[PDB]
Amino acid sequence: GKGKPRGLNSARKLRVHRRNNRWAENNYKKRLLGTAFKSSPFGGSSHAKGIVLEKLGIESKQPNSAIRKCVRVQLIKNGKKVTAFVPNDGCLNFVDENDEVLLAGFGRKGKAKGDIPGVRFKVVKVSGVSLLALWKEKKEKPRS
Amino acid sequence: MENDKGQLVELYVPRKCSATNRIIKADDHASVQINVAKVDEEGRAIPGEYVTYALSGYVRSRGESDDSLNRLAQNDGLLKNVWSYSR
Amino acid sequence: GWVPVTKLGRLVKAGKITTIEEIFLHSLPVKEFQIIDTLLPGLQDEVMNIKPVQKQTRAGQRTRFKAVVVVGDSNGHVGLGIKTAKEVAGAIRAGIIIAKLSVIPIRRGYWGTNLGQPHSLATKTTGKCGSVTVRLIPAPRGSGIVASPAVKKLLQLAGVEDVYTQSNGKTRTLENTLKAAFVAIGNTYGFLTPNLWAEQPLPVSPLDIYSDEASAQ
Amino acid sequence: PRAPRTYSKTYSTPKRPYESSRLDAELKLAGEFGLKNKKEIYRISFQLSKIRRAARDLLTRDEKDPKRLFEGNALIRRLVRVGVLSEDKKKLDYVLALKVEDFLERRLQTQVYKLGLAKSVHHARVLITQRHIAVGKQIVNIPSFMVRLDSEKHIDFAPTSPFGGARPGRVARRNAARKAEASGE
RNA sequence: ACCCACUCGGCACCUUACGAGAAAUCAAAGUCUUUGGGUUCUGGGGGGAGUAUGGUCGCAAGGCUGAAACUUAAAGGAAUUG
RNA sequence: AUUCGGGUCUUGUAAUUGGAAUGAGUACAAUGUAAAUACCUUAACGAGGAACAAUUGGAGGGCAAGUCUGGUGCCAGCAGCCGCGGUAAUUCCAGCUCCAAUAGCGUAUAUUAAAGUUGUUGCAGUUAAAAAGCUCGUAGUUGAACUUUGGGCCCGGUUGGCCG
Ligand SMILES: [Mg+2]
Ligand SMILES: [Mg+2]
Ligand SMILES: [Mg+2]
Ligand SMILES: [Mg+2]
Ligand SMILES: [Mg+2]
Ligand SMILES: [Mg+2]
Ligand SMILES: [Mg+2]
Ligand SMILES: [Mg+2]
Ligand SMILES: [Mg+2]
Ligand SMILES: [Mg+2]
Ligand SMILES: [Mg+2]
Ligand SMILES: [Mg+2]
Repeated sequence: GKGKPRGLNSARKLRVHRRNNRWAENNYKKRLLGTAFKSSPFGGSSHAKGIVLEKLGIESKQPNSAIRKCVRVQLIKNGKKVTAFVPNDGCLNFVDENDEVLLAGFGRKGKAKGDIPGVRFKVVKVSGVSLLALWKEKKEKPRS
Repeated sequence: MENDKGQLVELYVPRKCSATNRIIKADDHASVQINVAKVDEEGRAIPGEYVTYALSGYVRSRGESDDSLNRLAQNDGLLKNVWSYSR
Repeated sequence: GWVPVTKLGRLVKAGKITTIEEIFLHSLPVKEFQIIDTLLPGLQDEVMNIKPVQKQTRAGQRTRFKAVVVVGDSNGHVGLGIKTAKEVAGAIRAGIIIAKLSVIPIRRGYWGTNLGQPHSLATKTTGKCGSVTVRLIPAPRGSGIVASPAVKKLLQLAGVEDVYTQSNGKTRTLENTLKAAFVAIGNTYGFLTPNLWAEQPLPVSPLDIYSDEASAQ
Repeated sequence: PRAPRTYSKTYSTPKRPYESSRLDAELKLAGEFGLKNKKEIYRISFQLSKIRRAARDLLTRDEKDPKRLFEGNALIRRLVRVGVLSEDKKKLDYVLALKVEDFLERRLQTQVYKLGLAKSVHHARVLITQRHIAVGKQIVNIPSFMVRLDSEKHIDFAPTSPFGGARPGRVARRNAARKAEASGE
C-alpha cells in the first residue's frame, strides 16, 4: 500500500512524519538551526568588510597548480579570520596588508588528490575602491 | 472521430481484434487476419467470398488464438460441437 | 533506379497502394524504404545528434559515428532511427533509411471543444524506455509544444501543435528520451476511445485484391 | 500614510536564454516591425499570455453560465475593438489560437506604414516620435499606441506638423534664411 | 503400504511474460504518470561518524538514543568488451 | 537577351553627396503652483551626428558567438562545473572581430522553480542510502455483508429543434 497511511482521518500521522523527515534536507537544517547566525563567517549577509591580516602564497597542486595569490582577512564584525581570493590580479600590487577589504562569496570547490582547498570569498573592494575599476585603470587607489 | 462540420478527421479507423475487441495497431506484426472460404452446395469454395477474422498479436502470443478462433467460427456458423460455452 | 523485392514493394511501384493508410490499416510490415519514399513524398528528415564512438576491434582501434535521426510529415507521421557507421554522412544516410522504415501514424485530436482541425493529442499517453518516461498531455490550442529541444523537434516533425509534456528519469540520455517519446506518440493509435467503439466490417487486404499482381515471376 | 500607489511589471523574460530558434524568431519579428528591445516583443507575449489565461479559465466552465457569458463576451468585444480578433472569429476558441503578430500588427508604428504615410517602418518610428502623426484631434507620440478600429479611419499628419500643414520646420527656415541672406548680400 | 484421479495447506524447483526492472533478475520485485485496498518502520551525495555531547539500561565489556563545525566531486549499482 | 538597352526592385558599399526632420540642451511668455521647481504648451536658438560618440558581460562545453593576427610558454593547464597544452594554442595574454541583454548589465547572499532531491496530489527501501532479530500489545490509523426497492399518476419550470 505504498507504505504511508492513506486514511481519511490520518492527517496528524502524515504531517508529523513529514516534519520528522525534513531534517534530512540540508538547507532546511541550516535554516532552522540558525547555522547562519551561529557559525557562518558572514553571519548571514551578502558581504563583509575585513582587514587583510596576511598576504598568502598558498600553493594548490592538482590537477592545475594555482600559485594561490590569496589573503588571510579578518572580518570586522566577528573578529573572525577567513581566506579570500583576490581575482584578476597578477602582481597583487592592489592589495597590501592592513588594508580594508570588502568581501563577497566565491564558489571554488577544493580538490582532494592535489590538496587544493576551497576558499569561499573573493575581494570585491580594497580601501573603498572597486577591484575592477583599479584593474581597468578607471579609478585610482587612496593608499592609507 | 468528427469535427464541428460533421466530417471525419482521422488517418484511419483501425482494425479491432475479434476475440478481444481491443485495437490492433500498425506496428503489431504478430496480429493476423484469417480468411475462411464460403462454400457452394457442390462443395466448391467461391474464389472471392470470405468470412474473415481479426486477431490481436496479444492473443496469439498468449496461446489463446486457437480456442478464440473456435468460439468465433462456431458462433459464426462455421463449426458445430467443437467449442463449449461451459467447461 | 529501384527494383522491388517484396510483394508489398511491387504492389507499390505498380501504384496499387495509394496511401500508407492502407499499409497501416492492415499492419503490413515494411522492409523497403522506397515504399515510404513514394508513399510519403513530403517527408522531411532531421539529424538530432552525431557522436564520435571509439571502437576497439581486435587490438585495432577505430573511430566511428553514431547518429540519431528523426523523420516526419508535418501531418501525422513520424519516424525515428539510430545508426552507427564508419563515416558521418554514411551514418546519416543509413539512419534516415532506418527511420524511413519504422514510420508510425499518430492520432491527433481535440482539447475539449471541437473546432477546425484537430490540433493537440486525443488522450494522455506515456512511453517508457530505459529509465526515462515521457508523458504527453493534451493542451488547449495555442499552448505550443511544451517540451525540451529534442522531444520538441520530434513532436513538431509529427504535426503536433499543442502538447504538455512531463518527463522523468535520466532525460540526459537523448536516445532513451527520443525512443520513449516515440513510444508515447506511437501509443495514441492504441487507446480505445469511445468514438471508436462502433464496429467496422473487416477490410480485405491489399495483398488479396491485387494478389495476381506483384506476385513473384 | 498614503494609499500605496499600485503598479506592475509588463513583460517577462524567456525561460531558456540562449535558444538559437527563439533568438531568430525574435529577430525576424523585430525586423518586420522595427522594434528596438527584445523587451518590446516580450511585452506583447505577456499581454497575450494574460488573455490566454482568461480564455482558458472561461473555457473550463459551462456554456450558458453567467460568468463565461459576461467575461467571455467582454474579452471578445475588447479584442475586436482593436481588431486583433477578426469579425468572423467571434468565439473564445479562436482567441486562444491568437498569436503575437496579430498584436504586433495593430501598433501605430505599423499602421502608419500600412496606411502609407511612411516609406519604411523605421520611417514610421521616427515620424511618430517626431510628434508628426495625429489620430484625429490628438497627436500621439508612442510607437505602441494600439489603434482601435474606429480610429483607423482618422490617422493623418499633425495640424501642428510641417507635413500636416503649418510652417516649415527649423532646418527648412534655416536654409531659407541662409539662401535669402546670401542672395541679399 | 503402493498406484491413479481430485482436493485444501505447505515446500522448493523448471519454464516462460501479458507485466516489472538500471540491469542481474522477479508469480512477485506484477496488477505504478492508465500514478490511491489497510497499516508499521526506515532513507535523502560521499566523508567527518555510529564519532563528540547529553539521557537511559548494564556489575563490567557494552547497548539504545545520536549531532555539529569542518571536509570532499564524486563515493556507488549493475551490466559490456577486451 | 538576338547582344547593345527598356525599366522595375532589393542589397553591399563610398570617414561620397544632397536637402528634409527633430528633442536632448538653452530661453521670452504663459500655464502650473500657497510660493516656487518640473511636466504639459510655446516665441528664439539648438548635429553630419570624423563626438549631441552606450553600456555591461561573454566568444572550448554547459551556452548564443573565433578555421583572426602577434605575444607568449621568467606574472606559465589557468579559480562556478568539466574540459583542454605548450615552437607553431579556436581552449591562456593583448588587439581585431562577433554574440547576448540593452539605459541598463554583471556579481554576492537569501528564497521559490528546476526538485517526483520532502513526494496528500507524487519518491525510494533484493543488490545503488534505507525493512526494526523476532513475536505479543495500548494509544493511533483502518474495518465484510444486510434493513423502501420496484412500479403507476399528475404538476410546472430551461435549454434544443421544426415552424414565425
Ligand atoms: Mg529527475
Ligand atoms: Mg548523508
Ligand atoms: Mg505665476
Ligand atoms: Mg566588450
Ligand atoms: Mg569559458
Ligand atoms: Mg560557454
Ligand atoms: Mg555554440
Ligand atoms: Mg530519490
Ligand atoms: Mg554494499
Ligand atoms: Mg544497502
Ligand atoms: Mg527481516
Ligand atoms: Mg461497511
